[PDB]
Amino acid sequence: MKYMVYPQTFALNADRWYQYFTKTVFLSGLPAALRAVACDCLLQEHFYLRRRRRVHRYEESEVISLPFLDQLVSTLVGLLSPHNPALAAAALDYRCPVHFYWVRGEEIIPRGHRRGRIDDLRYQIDDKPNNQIRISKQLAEFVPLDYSVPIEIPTIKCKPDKLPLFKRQYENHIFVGSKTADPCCYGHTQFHLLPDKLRRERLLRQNCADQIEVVFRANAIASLFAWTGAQAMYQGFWSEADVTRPFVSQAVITDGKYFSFFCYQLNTLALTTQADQNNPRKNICWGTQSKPLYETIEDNDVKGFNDDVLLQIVHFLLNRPK
Amino acid sequence: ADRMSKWTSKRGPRSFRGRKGRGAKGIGFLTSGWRFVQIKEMVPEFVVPDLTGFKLKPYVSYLAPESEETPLTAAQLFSEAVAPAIEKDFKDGTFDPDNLEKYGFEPTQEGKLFQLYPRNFLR
Amino acid sequence: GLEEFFDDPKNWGQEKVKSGAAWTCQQLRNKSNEDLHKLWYVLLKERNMLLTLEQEAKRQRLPMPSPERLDKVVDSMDALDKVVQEREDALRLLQTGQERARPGAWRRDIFGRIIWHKFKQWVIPWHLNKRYNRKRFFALPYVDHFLRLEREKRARIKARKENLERKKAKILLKKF
Amino acid sequence: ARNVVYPLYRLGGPQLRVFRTNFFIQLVRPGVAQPEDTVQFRIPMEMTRVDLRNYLEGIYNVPVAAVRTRVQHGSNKRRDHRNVRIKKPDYKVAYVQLAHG
Amino acid sequence: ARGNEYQPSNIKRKNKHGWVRRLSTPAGVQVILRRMLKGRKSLSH
Amino acid sequence: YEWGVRSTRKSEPPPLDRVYEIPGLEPITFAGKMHFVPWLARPIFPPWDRGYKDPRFYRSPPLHEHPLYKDQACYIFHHRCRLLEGVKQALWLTKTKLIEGLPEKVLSLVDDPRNHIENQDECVLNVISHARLWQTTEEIPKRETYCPVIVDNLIQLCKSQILKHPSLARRICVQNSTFSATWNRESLLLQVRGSGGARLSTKDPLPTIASREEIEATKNHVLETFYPISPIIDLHECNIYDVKNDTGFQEGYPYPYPHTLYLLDKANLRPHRLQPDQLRAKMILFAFGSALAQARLLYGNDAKVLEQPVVVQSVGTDGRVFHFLVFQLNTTDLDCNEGVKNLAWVDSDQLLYQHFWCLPVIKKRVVVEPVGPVGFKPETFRKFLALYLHGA
RNA sequence: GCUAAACCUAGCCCCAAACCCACUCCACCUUACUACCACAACCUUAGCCAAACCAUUUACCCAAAUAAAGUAUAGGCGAUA
RNA sequence: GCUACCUAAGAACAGCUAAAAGAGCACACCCGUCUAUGUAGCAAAAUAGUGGGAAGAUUUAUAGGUAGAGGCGACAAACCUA
RNA sequence: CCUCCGCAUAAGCCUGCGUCAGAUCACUGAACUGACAAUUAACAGCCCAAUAUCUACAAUCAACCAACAAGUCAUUAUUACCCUCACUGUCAACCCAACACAGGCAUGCUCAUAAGGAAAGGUUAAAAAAAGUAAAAGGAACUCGGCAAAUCUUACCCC
Ligand SMILES: [Mg+2]
Ligand SMILES: [Mg+2]
Ligand SMILES: [Mg+2]
Ligand SMILES: [Mg+2]
Ligand SMILES: [Mg+2]
Ligand SMILES: [Mg+2]
Ligand SMILES: [Mg+2]
Ligand SMILES: [Mg+2]
Ligand SMILES: [Mg+2]
Ligand SMILES: [Mg+2]
Ligand SMILES: [Mg+2]
Ligand SMILES: [Mg+2]
Ligand SMILES: [Mg+2]
Ligand SMILES: [Mg+2]
Ligand SMILES: [Mg+2]
Ligand SMILES: [Mg+2]
Ligand SMILES: [Mg+2]
Ligand SMILES: [Mg+2]
Repeated sequence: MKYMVYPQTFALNADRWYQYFTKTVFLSGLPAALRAVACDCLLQEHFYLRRRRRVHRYEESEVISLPFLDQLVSTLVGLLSPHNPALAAAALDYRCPVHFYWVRGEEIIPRGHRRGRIDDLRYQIDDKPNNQIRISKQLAEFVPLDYSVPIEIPTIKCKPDKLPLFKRQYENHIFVGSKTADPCCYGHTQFHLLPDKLRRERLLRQNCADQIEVVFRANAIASLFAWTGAQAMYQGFWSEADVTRPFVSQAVITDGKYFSFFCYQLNTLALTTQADQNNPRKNICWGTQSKPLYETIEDNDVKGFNDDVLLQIVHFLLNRPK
Repeated sequence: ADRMSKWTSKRGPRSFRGRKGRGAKGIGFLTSGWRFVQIKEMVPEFVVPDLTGFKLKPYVSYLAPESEETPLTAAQLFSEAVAPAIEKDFKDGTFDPDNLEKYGFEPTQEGKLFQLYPRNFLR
Repeated sequence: GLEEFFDDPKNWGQEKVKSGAAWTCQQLRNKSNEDLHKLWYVLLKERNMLLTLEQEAKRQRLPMPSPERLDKVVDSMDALDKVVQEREDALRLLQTGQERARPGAWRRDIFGRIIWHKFKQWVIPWHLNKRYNRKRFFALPYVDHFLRLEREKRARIKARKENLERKKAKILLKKF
Repeated sequence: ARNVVYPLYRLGGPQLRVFRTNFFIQLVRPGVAQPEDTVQFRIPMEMTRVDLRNYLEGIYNVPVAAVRTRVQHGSNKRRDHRNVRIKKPDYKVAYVQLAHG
Repeated sequence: ARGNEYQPSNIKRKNKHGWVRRLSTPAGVQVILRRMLKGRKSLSH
Repeated sequence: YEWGVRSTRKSEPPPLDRVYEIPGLEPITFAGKMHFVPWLARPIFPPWDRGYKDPRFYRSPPLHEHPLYKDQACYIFHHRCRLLEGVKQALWLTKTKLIEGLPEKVLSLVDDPRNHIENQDECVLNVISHARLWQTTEEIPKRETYCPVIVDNLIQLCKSQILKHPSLARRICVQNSTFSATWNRESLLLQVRGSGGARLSTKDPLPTIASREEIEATKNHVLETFYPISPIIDLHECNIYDVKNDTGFQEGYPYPYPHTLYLLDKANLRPHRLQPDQLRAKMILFAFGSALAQARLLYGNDAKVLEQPVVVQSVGTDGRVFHFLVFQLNTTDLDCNEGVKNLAWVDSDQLLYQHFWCLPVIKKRVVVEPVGPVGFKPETFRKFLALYLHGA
């Protein structure tokens, strides 16, 4: 029996809890004709391409927003291929699953025939990001290992169950987006699109207006830990034999209008109680607030295109292994 | 092999456990791919007043004198609502056996938002 | 706020709380229509406080401070509901002359007994309703004998009751 | 409101309302350690989480973020002198996560 | 070995000896009627 | 012999109560007490209409009552159509002559060693292995999983040549786009409704392959005919339709030109997958449809021989076998068989790899064949790249 | 000296008299006790048993107690009716 | 709801030899040859060992059907709630 | 020291070794009585506007080959169509066999365990009884019969 960790979550204040499970310190901040191609993809989905069957408001995220994000990634990567030779050779996946399975902490079974025995907590995270870019050579770290930070890991008083989280038993999976035999094992960038259930106007409908940023943050931490976690395992590292270099990846999370950016460094897989006992080393996640790409779209133009948001997409793509 | 216990949604196989419920009044419908559509209008809205500057409290002073219990009937309601208007209009020639609707009577309940029979409101 | 699920902290665990008398039906009839509606929420909040207080005593394995309060509150609201009900009922008589708010009919079930069948609301008319037409609102002949036996049974029980009444009076005469 | 016939709705109908609501609530101390925002309630069976949200924010002005329910089964094990089962009644449990922290 | 002839299921129990099964035929109706006259508390499964 | 046995049909309603016949009186029915009883007569109810509209419970008009209903029958060719005669039928309808093999212009593109990508063979084999083995968690991926992913990766691979060729910056590939194109052949009304993703969109139209001399030479050739098969077989025969020529885009769309149509057969079952001949037919009609739609947009609704032809090309695949088509629409006057004919170059049954082993074959504890693709040939990728690099 | 023993009253039976209950709110013929969507009922009782077997046959409520009278009559003219 | 038979929609069968099969050896599974124990027993038919089949006329979960003047039956007068 | 068992789902059951207080093969206690707690949906159940119209080509790594018993899975046209996450299952040592019964019991993962368990209340070393291990010389002489233990053979006959 393992907990099923959902990257995209409706749990209140789920960022705090996810930090506990992954032993992650969250840090605020980071460690041309592209505008033309960017806005053209927006206009393609929203306006230019005409729809036989009328678009329902529940279906809009899957039929408008999702193919847009498909399009933007594929164009930008091709266009920036002359700038960055890594992205030329890089493999990109559409809706490929990513799995990670780790153990953190212990419990004593409260009831039953096994009551009062020691058991460990298992956590399984299964995620299907909209887009991801894989590379043959690892990206360079942001900060070294043993990079001490004066910020404490959040601790949860009660059971992990009290945040709505549920135990189920199935196949334990480690997976980077492809099997082991594929040479492109290392991770560049992930693009996520939030479900229509976790939309901001719905979250304004419930009193939880302060949780919009939690959703973005929670998605990043979990999915990135999972992705880097998995990559480290493909290099033979695990709980007992911890990592000898940092493993880094970066993520772009959107709702189709608002964009967030995150960088993750995995420093440790020593999460098991025995391994964790004496280890000051921590995983680090950087991130920033969601910013609107565009104010609105009326007919044939986008109002108030914010360029800096588009460039932050460029700056992430421009990162190359040294 | 039990007959005497109350039958509940806890009790059947998988399909059975889905179908039955407790007493709760449903608030929408289901569509393709088991998507639940909520209707805002099907959801009861609590019509709750303003309580500021309100003198009445939930208990009563014992100092209050006792009075004889007399329930409400249609006869006395007519006497203290409609009857004074009728008799006042009987003094002059304004009263009429036709178009007595002026006194508050209605021929039909069909148009009304709050229909008395059959009742169409909650409490 | 959430705080008003509990009473004034000053009277927490006081063994005794001095409380007023329950509202009378007469008192509530004098009260306005709108004012009854307002009073009714005042009584609502009060009930919930006392109900949570009941449960907390039960948990701590302690006696409640003044348990009779709950009874008073309940009675008041019973009274209020009755008063309001009366007004609606009166108005129905004056407007439609219908004694019952919900429509229904005397019907004959399959067990051959007479029932007051209450109607439900439907979108479609009755002849088109498959589920409704499944119901049998009549008794076939085989039922009549059972009706006989049932009647006979009722009579027996009654006869037995009568006898015992008489017998009891007799012994009560010999002793006095 | 409970134990009353709810009037049917057809498209473009009037908004359904209650004026006096049969539902009565207890706020109860949880038996298990909880998050600080979470509060527990015993609730009528026929009540929904939608209803409880509206109930709390309507009457008590309590801003709520999240509500989850479950149906607790009372034991039918106990027996009397006549060897007949005594049923402890089933009740509904609502957990409410408050908003604004 | 015998004795475990009863291999229980809710679906089968209800479809064989339920209220709806009872009322379905006139014979079954009379079965209900009998139990009502005797004063059974379980009229059917 | 009529179909549908008597028992299965809805039972004939029981004969009417004899009381109804007698002209003097009206029967006593159980209408009054709102339920059936056996002893009173069966009432006859007036037909019922729900006064208000409810979306979930909606009944459509009879077919004559629809506004778009026409006596003249249009025949629609869509994605799920499967031609009986295959390419033979396709050609007839689109009024075309076929030529075996690709044009010489496109084959000259892969002539120079420069135009070849670095580590071509390594990359292509990696694509096959990623798509067909390494893709998902489970051991043997299914066709609907591997078929689009292999094409996606082959497009990516060609798209890496942006370094060498600046012209590739002037294209996009669009998903879930639709075209409609209508014409006549011997006064049969035909309409192609194109659905499916992977349309290659460019700012510039392709230049014409064939010369005007070639186009004039087509006149002497006669369209091949098949008997007693009608050329309209296996098309959705429709009475309710509207005539519209649509490119699938609003006016002033950047990248409005159809460079290439990519077509997939992501069907797991053999009967669900189209036959090779049938698929080539589908791409001919689709390529034609896309070319004719564009022609109608900027040259109007007149039937004429165009001064400058339109070129569209297409690739159809199952994930393993590839078909490549180049199409040239040079005429719009299609009503008569005789005259100028459209042009089609086709290469078929060009398969990228013969077989694939997900799991190693062991016979008597020794590996007969190791894991991987079997019988790979790169010349088919060259052709794929050749069609991509056309117009760049 | 243990185990025990002892009890009078719950109630019930047969009569007479008299023609009986069908019931706040909610739910209940679908898997009853589940708010909310296009078929239909009337149709000879048989048998045990008696006849010392068994085969035709063998009392069963029909609308005033008594008497007519176990009479007329019926019946393997016998049991019996 | 056992069992006999059927109907609908499923599920299971490792390893080794085989010209490749209602094949052979042999798990799980299904059955029950022979022996001993047990005989108010662990058990109103079991246990230990030894055996028969184990890709098929195979085994098995779920739902439905056939009813006693009868059903069902690779006929044993077999089975239809010990 | 043992493990052909375990963990999970389903099916079945219905609070049936959580806490606290009294109380009684074994504790003067607990799998007894009473009082108090608990199982939170993302898993699973619970679905779908209409009328026509479409649907020849198995599965087996589907490729080559090879069949026979011939096979689980597709639409299009037009009309109608804009609101959102409600309700229910979620515990345990547990079910069918009158029992805390050497019996019965579907699927997935682990094929020997990281999980789960304990054959001996204390002693003595009688007979008879059950299950083993070894046995000089002999090797069926036993017996209805090589039944059983062994050992791990050959040629036939009847059906
Ligand atoms: Mg069975
Ligand atoms: Mg005799
Ligand atoms: Mg005799
Ligand atoms: Mg058989
Ligand atoms: Mg065999
Ligand atoms: Mg064998
Ligand atoms: Mg025989
Ligand atoms: Mg015989
Ligand atoms: Mg729930
Ligand atoms: Mg779900
Ligand atoms: Mg252990
Ligand atoms: Mg022991
Ligand atoms: Mg002993
Ligand atoms: Mg001895
Ligand atoms: Mg010897
Ligand atoms: Mg001898
Ligand atoms: Mg001898
Ligand atoms: Mg032997």
